[PDB]
Amino acid sequence: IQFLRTEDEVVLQCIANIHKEQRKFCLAAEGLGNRLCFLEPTSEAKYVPPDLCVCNFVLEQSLSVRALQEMLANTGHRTLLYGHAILLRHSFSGMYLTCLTTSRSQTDKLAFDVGLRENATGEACWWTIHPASKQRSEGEKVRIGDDLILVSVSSERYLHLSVSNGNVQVDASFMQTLWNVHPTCSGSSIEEGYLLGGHVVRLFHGHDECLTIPSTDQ
Amino acid sequence: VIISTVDYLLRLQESISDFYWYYSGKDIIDESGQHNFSKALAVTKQIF
Amino acid sequence: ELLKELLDLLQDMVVMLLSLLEGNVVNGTIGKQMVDTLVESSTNVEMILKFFDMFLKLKDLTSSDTFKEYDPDGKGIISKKEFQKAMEGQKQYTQSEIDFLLSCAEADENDMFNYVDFVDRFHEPAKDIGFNVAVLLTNLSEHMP
Amino acid sequence: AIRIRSILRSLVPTEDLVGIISIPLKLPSLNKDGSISEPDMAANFCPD
Amino acid sequence: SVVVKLLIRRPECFGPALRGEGGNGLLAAMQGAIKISENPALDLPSQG
Repeated sequence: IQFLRTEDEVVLQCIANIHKEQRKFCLAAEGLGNRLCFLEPTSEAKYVPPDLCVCNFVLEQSLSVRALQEMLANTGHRTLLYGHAILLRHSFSGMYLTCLTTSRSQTDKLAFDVGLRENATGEACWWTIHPASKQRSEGEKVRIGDDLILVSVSSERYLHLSVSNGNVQVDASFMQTLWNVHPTCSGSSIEEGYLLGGHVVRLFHGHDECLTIPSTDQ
Repeated sequence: VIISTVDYLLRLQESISDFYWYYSGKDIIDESGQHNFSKALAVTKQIF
Repeated sequence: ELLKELLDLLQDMVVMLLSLLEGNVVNGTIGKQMVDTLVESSTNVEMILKFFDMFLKLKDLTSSDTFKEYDPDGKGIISKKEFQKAMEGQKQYTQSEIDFLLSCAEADENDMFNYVDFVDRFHEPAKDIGFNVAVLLTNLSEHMP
Repeated sequence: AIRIRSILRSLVPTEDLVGIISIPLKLPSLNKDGSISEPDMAANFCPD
Repeated sequence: SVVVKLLIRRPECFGPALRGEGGNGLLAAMQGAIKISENPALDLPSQG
């Protein structure tokens, strides 16, 4: 289909104009050792392979704002609508995308860090989707290839790309930035036993031999 | 005109869903909520 | 009154959905889209159907001989404990359904209510609207075989 | 309320408020000739 | 809540100090305003 539903594996892509050339980046993070988010470049994929293992997120829930408030006060597949609050789960680590209260941006004093957190508790992990222009409106279904605006529920801050002397970072700021949501795997298909992209496999030669290298130590 | 009627119906449905989610966690509904609910249901009946 | 207005609005919506299926062919597009819509909201459809099914079983389970033995006087006023024991004895309701039925019944300090008014209040709208729901489901079933 | 107070705390740190409160004022003095030297209150940092 | 939401959606209402990514700060703004008040060339128009 042409609409985003829940339990769908997507990537979040943005465009930065650096040195009069547009460069595309994807939102990525690691699980262990470093919970902060970074941007993985994907424009020069022909020369350097992108690492899209850490760029995948799963759309868990797509609740309404009033429904989110009721769920937080109390405590299958549905199409994402503009004005709804979604929950993003990191596909590799199993953590959730969270607007962190800590900050490290020297340029922007009002910006916050964005990272991964183990549990989805409170408003810090929910993000509201808003249209980028007048062509869309709230209550309309989110289409594949649209430019979205993600606003933190807890801090009321846009997910924003910061450019500083060629350095590219991502933070929760008061300036907006458009994001493209490219689906990598639709959640409707649940067939197993067939080779999908991004799978980790062993290539057995016959029944006992397999493809290996002598040592991990470089 | 048919699509315009559908558009107003969709806006009214979103408003009624918001009102229900306001009243979802409460045991009773007061007189103002019942009055506004009755008005909204009358308008929805006319649109249907 | 609010429940009556909500049920009238539900009947109006089902009448509109039946008017959409007017002159629909076998394996037509509007039938496919209506089946997709009803599948997409199948939990709420099941809730509405369970509501109708409970309040349609309530009429036949309050006219049987066992319930007549539960109220030998025939005045039409029974207590909540006798109604609970009667609906447990018919072996048709589950515990959640009988708890919901006891919650929907308004008692007093004597813990007694007129079950005739209760059944007449909750059964006639069910019989009026569930027929249109059944007509819609039969139409979709026969035109999407 | 917690969200609004968190936004207001993120806007203004305590160090800025304490620094502004700690700013010294210019106040009228008595001259050696016995005159009063009042600074201009419409052009200076004020207690208000 | 409405006013705070409207103010943070348009941060240029906060002035050059609290704009972010270039804003010096509230205390720095107040000290700069004191320096402006000390200099007659900046505080007032040129004579004539």
